[PDB]
Amino acid sequence: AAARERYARKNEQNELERAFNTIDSKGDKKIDAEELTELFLRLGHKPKRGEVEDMIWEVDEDCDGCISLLEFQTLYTRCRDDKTGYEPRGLFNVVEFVMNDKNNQGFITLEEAMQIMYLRYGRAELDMQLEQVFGTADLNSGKILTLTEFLHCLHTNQVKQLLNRVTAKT
Amino acid sequence: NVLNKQRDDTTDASRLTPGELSEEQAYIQQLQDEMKQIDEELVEAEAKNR
Amino acid sequence: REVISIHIGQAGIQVGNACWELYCLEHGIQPDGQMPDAFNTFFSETGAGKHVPRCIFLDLEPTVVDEVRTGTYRQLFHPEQLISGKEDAANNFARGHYTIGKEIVDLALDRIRKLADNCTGLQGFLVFNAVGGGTGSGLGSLLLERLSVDYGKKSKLGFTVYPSPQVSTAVVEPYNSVLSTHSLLEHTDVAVMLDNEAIYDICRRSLDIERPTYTNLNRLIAQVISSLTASLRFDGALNVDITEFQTNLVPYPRIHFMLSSYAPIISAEKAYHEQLSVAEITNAAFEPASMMVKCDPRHGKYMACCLMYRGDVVPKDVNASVATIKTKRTIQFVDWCPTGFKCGINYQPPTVVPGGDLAKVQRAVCMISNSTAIGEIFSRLDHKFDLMYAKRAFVHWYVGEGMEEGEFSEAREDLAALEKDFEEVGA
Amino acid sequence: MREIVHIQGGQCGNQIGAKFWEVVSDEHGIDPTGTYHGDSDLQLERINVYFNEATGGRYVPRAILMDLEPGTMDSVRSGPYGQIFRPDNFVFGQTGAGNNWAKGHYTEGAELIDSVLDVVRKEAESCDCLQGFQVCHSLGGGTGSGMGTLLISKIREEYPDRMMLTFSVVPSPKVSDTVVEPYNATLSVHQLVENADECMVLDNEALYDICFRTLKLTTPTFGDLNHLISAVMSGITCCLRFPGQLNADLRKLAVNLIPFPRLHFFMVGFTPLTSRGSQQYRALTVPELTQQMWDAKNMMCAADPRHGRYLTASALFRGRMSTKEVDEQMLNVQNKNSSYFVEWIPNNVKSSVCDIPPKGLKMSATFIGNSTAIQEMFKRVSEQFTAMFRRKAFLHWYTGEGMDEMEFTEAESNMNDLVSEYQQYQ
Ligand SMILES: Nc1nc2c(ncn2[C@@H]2O[C@H](COP(=O)(O)OP(=O)(O)OP(=O)(O)O)[C@@H](O)[C@H]2O)c(=O)[nH]1
Ligand SMILES: Nc1nc2c(ncn2[C@@H]2O[C@H](COP(=O)(O)OP(=O)(O)O)[C@@H](O)[C@H]2O)c(=O)[nH]1
Repeated sequence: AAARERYARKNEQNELERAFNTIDSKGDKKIDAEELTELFLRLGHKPKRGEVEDMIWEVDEDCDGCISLLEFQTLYTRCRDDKTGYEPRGLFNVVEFVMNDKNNQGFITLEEAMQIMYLRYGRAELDMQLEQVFGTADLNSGKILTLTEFLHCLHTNQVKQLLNRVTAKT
Repeated sequence: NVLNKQRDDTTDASRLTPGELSEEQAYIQQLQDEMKQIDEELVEAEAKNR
Repeated sequence: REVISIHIGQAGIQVGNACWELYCLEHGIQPDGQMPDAFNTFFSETGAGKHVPRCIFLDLEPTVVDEVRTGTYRQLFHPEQLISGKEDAANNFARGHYTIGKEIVDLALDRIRKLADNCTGLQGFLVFNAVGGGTGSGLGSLLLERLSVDYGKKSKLGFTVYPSPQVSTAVVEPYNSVLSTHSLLEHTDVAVMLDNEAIYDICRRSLDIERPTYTNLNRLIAQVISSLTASLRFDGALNVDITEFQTNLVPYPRIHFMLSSYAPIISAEKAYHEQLSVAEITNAAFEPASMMVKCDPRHGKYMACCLMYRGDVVPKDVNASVATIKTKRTIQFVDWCPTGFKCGINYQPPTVVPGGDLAKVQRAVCMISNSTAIGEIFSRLDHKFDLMYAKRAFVHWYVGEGMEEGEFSEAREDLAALEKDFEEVGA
Repeated sequence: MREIVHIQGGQCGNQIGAKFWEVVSDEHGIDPTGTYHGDSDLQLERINVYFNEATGGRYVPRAILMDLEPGTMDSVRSGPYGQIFRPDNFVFGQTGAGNNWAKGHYTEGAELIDSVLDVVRKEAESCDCLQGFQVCHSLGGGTGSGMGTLLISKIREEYPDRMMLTFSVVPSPKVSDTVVEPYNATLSVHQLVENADECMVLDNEALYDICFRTLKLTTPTFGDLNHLISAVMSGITCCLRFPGQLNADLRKLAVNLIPFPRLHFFMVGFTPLTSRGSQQYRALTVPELTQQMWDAKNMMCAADPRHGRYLTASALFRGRMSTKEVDEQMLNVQNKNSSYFVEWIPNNVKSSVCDIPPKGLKMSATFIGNSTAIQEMFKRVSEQFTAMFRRKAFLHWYTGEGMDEMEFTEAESNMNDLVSEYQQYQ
């Protein structure tokens, strides 16, 4: 399963660099909380009162305040190989959306490419993150991807084993 | 005289019949909505703590 | 908690005269109404030291009411409570239900309302009537109709006197009993039968009174009611309320007819030479020689039974005694019910009134059971009611009052349908 | 330190708890007026588990009385040690259930348990580190079964990570007071299997036979039965109140005694229990205590463990004793009667010792055995319930109040799978 990931990284690196510059609006290397709202407006989604502060808080862990391109690759790699890490993914999603965008409204079938790269998974597992069907396409935006990803992560996180454990029968 | 007596009793009986309280049922409905909102608000916060 | 007791008819308010007599002699109140907190269920307190009973005597004939107005208890009863009409229904169900009833029951209702308003934790009502007459039958059913639409959820303990099979005083009483049961069926929540020949046989054999009048009959009825409300008035080792009988004894919303009995009804001399304990009175409550309705539960099958115990009674032996009854095979319970008993023990013994013929007994049992032998009595009534109805005897009086032939046939088939209902639950 | 609040429901619960607080207060030296008069420092150091100093030596019990009739509450404040409870803790309805489990669980419960929960919440936050909750109730009544049942469900939703005991008497066909006992039992147990942490099965038959043969009493009123039950309940918590050589808290016993999460119904016994004719002729040794402890007739439930096998068993000993005798006695009683113990668990008996006996005795014991014979009781009530339900007798007060048909079918199904999983694990 390594080949999918290595090949994906080999190509997405150049897309990522421009994705970074494009998210920046001041022509610098630092991504301020101010820029994030502008990006969401471009996607067509609205943040909540404290969302941006959490978004900036969780990603940065080598200094405090604004974020830097170095933090951004660290985040990218950790989140990408995060899978069984139970780790934060608040600002990973917005950047992955922007990089996986080339239509400037969202993406349709490319979710599957995202999915296969993360895992082969299943058609039923696809019916989990969203309701896309193989034959039909849809229109999509920023609103419907971030919310569903965020909810899925909350749904997996909740389930744990207390008296939900099940042992082989006698 | 007896007809007037009977008529008053009917008017009293019609007055007594329970009538739906609009100004109060809507309050109950609004209270349940805020209750349900706080439940979903609570589950996200518990997720954050873990 | 409070319960109010209403009395309708000649037999009704005579029964009340024995009950309130027993009550004041139990709680130490003179007939004038003053003591020389458990009395709160029946007496309300004026606040000037005077206690007034929660009851309304009402009937259509002023004779039986006005000896009460001038007996010893002239000052115990509030005047408005003792309602009285001007002319009698005269053993005519229709006359009490449509002609004369329609003027008097509305006065009783706007009275009974402020008795309930003075109460706080009203447990229910309990009514006294004899179905053989016109007042107790006619406006009694009319009063129960209007009581059901007013309260509904509150218990209505009907202690009714059914006509005896063979010993009877009136001749149109078969008509009155069938038409009255037609409405007593779907209104009374818990209806207890009290025949007259059975009480006659108890006073003849047990009390060894060979010349009994109505006084002794009413006396022992008050004793059963006292034994049934002691659990509400006083504290015991295992108590029940009046809402307990609604659930624990009637399996279906139309089978509510209970056989009552009491033990020990013993004269002043047998008690001196005889022994009282819990096991023998648990036995004596079941034998048909001590029942208050001429029927035989040996012919029927029990659904559920109830057992009031009064006096110095511990709970270990009431359990052992009821166990011995179940292991015997003379009486059997319904297949659907594995457990068929509802027991209860209370600390206070039954008090005695001077002038009565009940001895001072150390312990007593009041049994209230439900069975299918009650189906035989209702069928026995149908034979002689249908006997005369076909030839249209005595129908002209009721139909002249304003009724028709329709209600006889439709009431007849309703109680006939009840016969089939009793037979199918017994199987 | 660790604190347990007490909750008594219904008439049976209220009277059981009244004798409980009397016996406990005597152990700690508090007079009926609520002041301290003890001598040893060991009594003053551990009264925070069950009491709160109010003002000037006033120790009030940490208890909550709850029912639907005024007669029980008045009967509590009348008797001695009736003036020690705080009057605010008398959460109290007025109308009554009438042995109708629906009225105790749907009709009258909706207006009382909120008030009960306020007092219970106040008693939980009044202490620092809860050990658990202690509920005494019945299974055949209405106001003890339904009222206490819904209370247990709501409490487990609020404080889930805390222990919970339910001391419950169950009905049996020979001692049959109410008529609808099976309807109440099977639905009540259906809630206990998914809410209570562990339950202690009691019944009145065993209590009657203990007072017949062992105690040899002539007139055993309910005061003596409640006296017996109180000694057992004090025994389960002596470890929290007194130091010893081998302490065992509530959590320690539950995690050690319950091998599977749904199988948490226990059988109880108590030792010593001796009549006044033989209280002089006996000795006080650990083996003498052990045989009278494991006796079949001495179980405080009418379910003979010798009809089945023991899964786990526990012993709580009180008094100055030698731990070698404790351990060797458990080993011997397991080796001779080897077939009566389950096989795929070695050393099925956990034992603990506390150094303070009950007042008036040199040495006592308390047995808590989780056997597999308990399925007899579930079948004994299940068939009676199915017998009644297949003709809908007594159903209109159930279906007319809010239950449907599927609830009784759910009760049978849960009943049937529990007796089936008891049968597998045995
Ligand atoms: N057990 C008992 N029954 C009585 C007593 N007095 C009258 N009865 C019964 O009452 C029946 C007739 O009804 P009554 O109460 O006397 O008269 P009523 O019901 O008011 O009807 P009317 O005569 O029309 O006023 C008779 O069959 C008697 O059996 C009594 O003191 N004790
Ligand atoms: N140990 C004991 N059990 C009792 C006492 N009073 C009643 N019971 C039991 O309670 C059961 C009836 O329950 P009930 O008292 O009506 O419960 P409640 O109405 O919910 O409070 C019977 O099976 C009795 O065995 C008592 O004082 N002591």
